[PDB]
Amino acid sequence: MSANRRWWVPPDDEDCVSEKLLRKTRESPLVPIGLGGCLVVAAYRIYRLRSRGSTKMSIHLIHTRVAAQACAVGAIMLGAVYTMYSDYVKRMAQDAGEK
Repeated sequence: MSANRRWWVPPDDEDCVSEKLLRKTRESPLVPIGLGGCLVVAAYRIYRLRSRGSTKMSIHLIHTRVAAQACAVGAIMLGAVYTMYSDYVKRMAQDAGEK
């Protein structure tokens, strides 16, 4: 015991897949996992958008807990989701609409 000790600083953009997401995955569909993350995300969304909580002591929105968590998590989750929801497309050559 000295002072936390241990540290790390990856070059990649705050990591991405790696063995982490490698084991994280599984097989289950996104319909479920997604839906859930939708209720959570959306929830957190409507929350931030709306003015609820009843605290009156946070006119910064940065040094929080559930907010910061929703920010980070939300970022990850969302990011992933988006990538998926969008990836849903065939795979490439998205030339929709006719001019």
